[PDB]
Amino acid sequence: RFRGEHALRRYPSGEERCIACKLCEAVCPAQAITIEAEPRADGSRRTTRYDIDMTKCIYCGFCQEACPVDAIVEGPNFEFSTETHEELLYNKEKLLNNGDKWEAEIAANIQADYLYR
Amino acid sequence: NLIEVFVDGQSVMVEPGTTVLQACEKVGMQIPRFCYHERLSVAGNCRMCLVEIEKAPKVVAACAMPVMKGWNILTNSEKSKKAREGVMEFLLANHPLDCPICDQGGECDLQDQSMMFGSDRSRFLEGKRAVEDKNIGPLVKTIMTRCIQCTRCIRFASEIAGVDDLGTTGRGNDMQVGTYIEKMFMSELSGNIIDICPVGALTSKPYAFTARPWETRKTESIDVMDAVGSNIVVSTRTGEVMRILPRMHEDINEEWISDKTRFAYDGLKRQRLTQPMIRNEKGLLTYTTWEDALSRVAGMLQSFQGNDVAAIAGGLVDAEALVALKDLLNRVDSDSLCTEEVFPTAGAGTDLRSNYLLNTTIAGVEEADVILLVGTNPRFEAPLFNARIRKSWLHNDLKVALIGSPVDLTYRYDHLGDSPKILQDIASGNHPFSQILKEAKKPMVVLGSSALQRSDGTAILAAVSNIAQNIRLSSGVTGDWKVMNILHRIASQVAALDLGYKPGVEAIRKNPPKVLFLLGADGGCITRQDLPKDCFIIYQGHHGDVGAPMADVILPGAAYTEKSATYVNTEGRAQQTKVAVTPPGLAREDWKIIRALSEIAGMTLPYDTLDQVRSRLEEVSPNLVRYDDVEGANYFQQANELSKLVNQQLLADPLVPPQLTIKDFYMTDSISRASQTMAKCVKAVTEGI
Amino acid sequence: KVDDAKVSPPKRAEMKTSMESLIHHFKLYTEGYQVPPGATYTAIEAPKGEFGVY
Amino acid sequence: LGLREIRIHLCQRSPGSQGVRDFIEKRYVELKKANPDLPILIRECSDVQPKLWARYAFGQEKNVSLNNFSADQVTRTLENVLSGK
Amino acid sequence: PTTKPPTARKYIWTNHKFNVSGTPQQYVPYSTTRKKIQEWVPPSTPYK
Amino acid sequence: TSVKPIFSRDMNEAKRRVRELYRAWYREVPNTVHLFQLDISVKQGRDKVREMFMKNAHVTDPRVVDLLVIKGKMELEETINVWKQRTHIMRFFHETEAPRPTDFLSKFYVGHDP
Amino acid sequence: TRPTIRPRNDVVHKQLSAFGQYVAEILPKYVQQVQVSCFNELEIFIHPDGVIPVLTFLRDHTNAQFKSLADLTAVDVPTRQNRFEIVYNLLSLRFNSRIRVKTYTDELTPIESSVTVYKAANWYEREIWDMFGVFFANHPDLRRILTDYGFEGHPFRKDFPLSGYVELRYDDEVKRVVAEPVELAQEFRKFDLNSPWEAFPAYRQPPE
Amino acid sequence: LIAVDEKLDITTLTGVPEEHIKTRKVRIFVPARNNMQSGVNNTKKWKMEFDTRERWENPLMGWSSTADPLSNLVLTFSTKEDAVAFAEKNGWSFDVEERKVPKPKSKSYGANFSWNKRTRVSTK
Amino acid sequence: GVRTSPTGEKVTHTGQAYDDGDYRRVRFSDRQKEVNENFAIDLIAEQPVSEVGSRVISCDGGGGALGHPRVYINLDKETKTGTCGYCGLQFRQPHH
Ligand code: SF4
Ligand code: SF4
Ligand code: SF4
Ligand code: SF4
Ligand code: FES
Ligand SMILES: [Mg+2]
Ligand SMILES: [Zn+2]
Repeated sequence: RFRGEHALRRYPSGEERCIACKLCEAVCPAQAITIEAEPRADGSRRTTRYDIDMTKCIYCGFCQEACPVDAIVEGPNFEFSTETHEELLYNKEKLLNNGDKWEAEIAANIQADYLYR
Repeated sequence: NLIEVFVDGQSVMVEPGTTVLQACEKVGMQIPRFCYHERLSVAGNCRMCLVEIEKAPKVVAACAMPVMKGWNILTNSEKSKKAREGVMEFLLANHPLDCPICDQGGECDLQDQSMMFGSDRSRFLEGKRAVEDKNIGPLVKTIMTRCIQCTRCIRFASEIAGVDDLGTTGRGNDMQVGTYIEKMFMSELSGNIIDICPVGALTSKPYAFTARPWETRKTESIDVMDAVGSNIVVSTRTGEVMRILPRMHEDINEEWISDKTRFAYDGLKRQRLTQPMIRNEKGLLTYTTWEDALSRVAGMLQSFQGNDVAAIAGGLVDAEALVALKDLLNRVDSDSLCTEEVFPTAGAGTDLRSNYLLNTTIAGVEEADVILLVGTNPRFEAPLFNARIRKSWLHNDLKVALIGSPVDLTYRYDHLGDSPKILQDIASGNHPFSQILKEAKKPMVVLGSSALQRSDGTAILAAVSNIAQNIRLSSGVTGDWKVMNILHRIASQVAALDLGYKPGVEAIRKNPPKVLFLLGADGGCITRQDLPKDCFIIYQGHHGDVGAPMADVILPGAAYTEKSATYVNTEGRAQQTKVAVTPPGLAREDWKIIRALSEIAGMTLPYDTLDQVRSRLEEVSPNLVRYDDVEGANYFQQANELSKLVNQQLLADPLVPPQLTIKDFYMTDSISRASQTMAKCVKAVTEGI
Repeated sequence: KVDDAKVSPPKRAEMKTSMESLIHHFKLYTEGYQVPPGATYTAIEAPKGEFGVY
Repeated sequence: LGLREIRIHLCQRSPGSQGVRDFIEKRYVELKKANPDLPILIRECSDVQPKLWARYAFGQEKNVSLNNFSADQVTRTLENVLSGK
Repeated sequence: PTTKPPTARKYIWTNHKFNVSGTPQQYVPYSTTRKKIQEWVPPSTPYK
Repeated sequence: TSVKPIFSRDMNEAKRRVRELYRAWYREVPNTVHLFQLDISVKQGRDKVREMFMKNAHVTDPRVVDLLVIKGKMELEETINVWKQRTHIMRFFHETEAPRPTDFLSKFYVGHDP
Repeated sequence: TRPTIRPRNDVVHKQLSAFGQYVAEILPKYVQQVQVSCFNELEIFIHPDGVIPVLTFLRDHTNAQFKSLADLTAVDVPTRQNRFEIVYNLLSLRFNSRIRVKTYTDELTPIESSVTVYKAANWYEREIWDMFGVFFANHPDLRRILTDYGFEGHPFRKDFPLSGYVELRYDDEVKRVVAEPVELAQEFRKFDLNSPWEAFPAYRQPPE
Repeated sequence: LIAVDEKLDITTLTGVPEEHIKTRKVRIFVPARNNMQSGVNNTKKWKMEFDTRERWENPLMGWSSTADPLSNLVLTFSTKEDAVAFAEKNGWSFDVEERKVPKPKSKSYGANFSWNKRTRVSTK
Repeated sequence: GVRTSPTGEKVTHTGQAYDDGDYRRVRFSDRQKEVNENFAIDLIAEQPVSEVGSRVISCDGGGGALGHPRVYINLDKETKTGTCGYCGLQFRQPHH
């Protein structure tokens, strides 16, 4: 159940889970999520901008409660301190990289804890 | 007389024929509903408005049940609550789990009324129904698995838009809404099915997936694509225009807007003028500074004077900019102030407003008995005016007759010829329609402003004034009913004519100017072949279409979504658009640009703020600062007496409107031409499919 | 949690299966629940003394 | 010296504009017939006194209050402007 | 992980990375959205 | 109508309280410049005191004047007790804000502000 | 049973109603209204100048020993002529009860300080003054308690912006923290959440 | 009690900056019904809001910036008179919009089946 | 499927790439641009099309409660595949 660094997940096919529904942006207490979306070249409802200000985030885990597709998660990583402030303003590429790096552990934790949810 | 009914024991005095839903509305209770719209007919098929009467063992449909004397309506009773819960259970039983991927999102009536009047749990343990998605054009996106079969789109299409291309095919649970064939539902009032559809079955295709309702900020402005002046709400998000929605005004707009109004906001993001531009030694337009551009313009303005200075106003200009430019040109004794839209100056001219206004207001069509349209296609010139005419036609058996080209209006009309010779005949009394007008209790004559663009606009105006005079003499002299009307198609026309601009560009043609201020003038009426050699041209505007390519100096301005501005619609009502976003780049407000130019040139204008500019507008014409007022004086007698003096011969040409088809509707002004959605609409209506 | 999906969210499985549950999840996490008008002062015995909310 | 336009602001209901209304009703057409090229714009006020604006060359404007005037007095004030005296 | 290996996906990183802050591999933010408003390109052919 | 007087029943008593507060603020500027080690002159401090007193010169309500002198007394006692720092005393002077243009042409060049 | 519905206590409702009538009879000069909310909370609305008499009565009377002041706060309602609403929450240890007393005032009208009745009123009224602008007449030491020194305006008023008007940073030229007009890198995104459908009919207001 | 006859003015006490007192025009209005829904519960109270000011794009992250303190400030009033009094005592300029209410309409189900009138519907 | 702009800068899956004359490219000097190499559009196009012999199918994304909300797709139009719009998965009926 630990809430550490955030990540954006994918389906086993590699497709992004996020459908740009902005429920996480709505529920975020700290207004730390910024989302902008448009139809993709194949007509999918997908995000073009997904930002999380990790200096504004209060690590409350409401975004992964409010996500209907398990896209945004708060992963197990907690050792991600940086040397400049700007490095803590994640964007979609950074969050997808986090998801790709931590997917195994994220999947294992969600499998372990999804029956309590 | 009024009868007495009771809502939850509280007495209400209601006219006979009032329904249970309307009585509850009168005491302030809004009964839940899906299929009921107050602008459409009564269907009574969703069964969501069922309420209990005090002694009735059976629930009644509140939307279709007239109240009887001494009825007690139990709006919060156990029977009503259980009825609502059951109906909502059926609806959500077959609905799909598409809320996160649904544009209806936080503005869905199924969601809100499920949270308010439904159960919080589901008993449906079966499979759901999946419905094939139809295709009805590039504007409306159909995801018909979310349809709740309320038949609002069918009723709206038929009754309001006069298009019977929507219906229900099949029966039972497998009943579907659509066309049954691959036909596009293209009409000037097509987005209103997006508005009235309670669910996400019909959604805007340009707006698809871009935003959510809670994010958007709402700015209440007015529409500038035509001269109806429809009230709209601009939905913005982080300083960006996201959507245009209708705003209710039962005397103008009446909850609907046209497709050009709704879907041409995409043109505000393309071909935009963002920085001042001058011409280098090679003659190519290059970016510069405000100070540099204004210094060049002021140098020329100080160099010349007299009728060597002209200004041409376009169709999207506001009263503040118009009066600022008028003052600036009057400071140099110049007067070649004109609009790119012709009105007959022979006779009364623009001296009396009840000579170019729509004297019988938009809401006044609902009282007329006979209406005669002259040389116009109101379906494309003013879609809400034509919607009002169709509504009056349907609900009052109004007789509509059209002189001229047989366009396809959404209602049956009596066609009269194609030539102004019929107009001559009716005034004489030979035509049978003369007898019809004479015996009509409330006649109306509407002359389209496009017909005045002909070489014989004065003759047509004199003929229709003669017809109105004949109506007035034979019928009742007394009364506040007004017969003579003129329907405009340009947003800035009435404001310019009030301020004192000379209609048409005949003055510029007669005396070619050394300096020409094109204020939003993208109509191409005057070009450099008309102008003298080495003429200096200043184009002030927000889109680069025509004047910007031909200009020597380019000054970026603001759009109606970006400035707080005053526009006068075709019936003489004044309205103000509020600021939604700010002008892009270095673009400024138009009156501020003119004021800065005057200050640089040394003839500083006596206003520095918007309130002071509005005060100057009040000095020139107070009706421009009286906003919601539409009441004005009638000077038809003087106008007719002055028109009788000078008469010319009507041209022997048929009265053909500029717009005969919906593509001609789609491509009208600078913003519409810059829009890509309007290009898609033109492609769809031209090449089909 | 209270078995009232108009106040407390449904389970993830119910949200991904039921239409009412998906609607209520959406509405609770975007708008929230409306509380009937009124003012209350409730206090508890927090470890530092009486902790109250008005 | 060189007049460029005339504007008459008369309220539609107020008793103070009664004389100006009579001038427009019966004497305007002759005035417009003698001065075909002169812009004589008649507009409407709300609750202020009636006024007559005369715009000369180079944007010089003079306002004359017409409040509680008679129809002939409005004619005389208007003929003073056109004449120059 | 030797006893219970994790589920393998084609998109999961093959090589792990430590914290790259203070190095030329550090994360630099940017806007991932395109330009909202297009300005007007004047003609390249001279007039008059 | 018959409103409750906070401290003063008439504008003359309010003017008296304003004069007393002005004397108090005037006599404290040397001590403030000395204690806070400000780099301004005593004349500059007194000019700032006069300017701050003078931007409320349009007030004609004895209750608003009473509230203004109450707040002035509170912020005088914050200065005397050295509760404020040099930061706040110098915040009275806006030494870091750029000169905002005040003419129409300069505002037009700078941006969209009225 | 009804597992998800909060049970009610009619005995406590009756006791609170009886005591409200008792107080309203004893103090006719100031008590304007008495209410008992359905979760058993007694509320007494008084004229603003009966603060000291009513509070002293509720503290010293034998049948109302409200010796403890749980809280003291204000509510800002701009639509009212007297926008500010002073709220006193009292606790009776002898009778194991709690009461609420409500008063109204505006910007320019003082409220008598109750530090002579309760000593907690000192800091409570300092906070009310600091955050709302309400002046308390005979207060031993009335000054700001929570805001920064020299802070202008009262932040808890409804018409005060959420982020205020000024913000602080360190300026190297002057070697001190400076106050400059507020300017946000990302502006607070305001959400419109209210549903257009009525939730609670029991609170429906007359159409008027 | 003292008697003073003045218009209430609390600008000197509110602590607002002079530019945000003098250059601001608020809009007193009743919100228009959201055309996407049929509910009318958000059209009950009057709103007071300020004029829109400039928003630009942040060079880093491209977020939306602002320098206007009163951008998100919206006040709710029960009456036009209350809203106007509040604006007057706080010294802002104001523009008032009269409330628009839907006019009563004559609805008849039996009109769908008229013998000789055009109200007869071609489909249900 | 990453792509390189004419200025040498990688193009993200949203098409973002700074212009040649844009000053904001200075932030990447002596540093790098964070771009994710895997493109979801390419991967989901690489996914094959499932064929089922029923007019209506249901997709929950795989995993049950660990997928997306279950939706039903109508496979009646023979000129196109039915796409689950949560996960972008294509389904079809056996033709011929
Ligand atoms: S953990 Fe909480 S504060 Fe952080 S992004 Fe998620 S919802 Fe926002
Ligand atoms: S809640 Fe989940 S699916 Fe919705 S926008 Fe946020 S991350 Fe994307
Ligand atoms: S129409 Fe409404 S209830 Fe149905 S999926 Fe869309 S938002 Fe949800
Ligand atoms: S498409 Fe929409 S408006 Fe038409 S019947 Fe279905 S739910 Fe009603
Ligand atoms: S609203 Fe009455 S049955 Fe549909
Ligand atoms: Mg819809
Ligand atoms: Zn799927």
